[PDB]
Amino acid sequence: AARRVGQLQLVTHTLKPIHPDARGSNLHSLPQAPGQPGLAGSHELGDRLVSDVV
DNA sequence: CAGGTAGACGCGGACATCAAGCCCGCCGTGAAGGTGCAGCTTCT
Repeated sequence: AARRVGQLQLVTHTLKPIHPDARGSNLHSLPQAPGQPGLAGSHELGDRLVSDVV
């Protein structure tokens, strides 16, 4: 199991929905809060979220 | 080559009730997955 690798424990970056045969980069970095009033995303100002793993 | 002016077209009252609306059987399947390693193969 320690020999078996592949995990990354993502938060907001899964390259695999975009044409799954694609060996790209996946990130675990939730973005900064937008300073502009109005729009919002990323599920980031409350109600803590689970972490994907690819 | 022409063909009218005027004025007005009613009120009332009512428009049904009864009873029931089926049963049977079934509903396609085939193809739409990636990653990692062991071993083979081909070439030098």
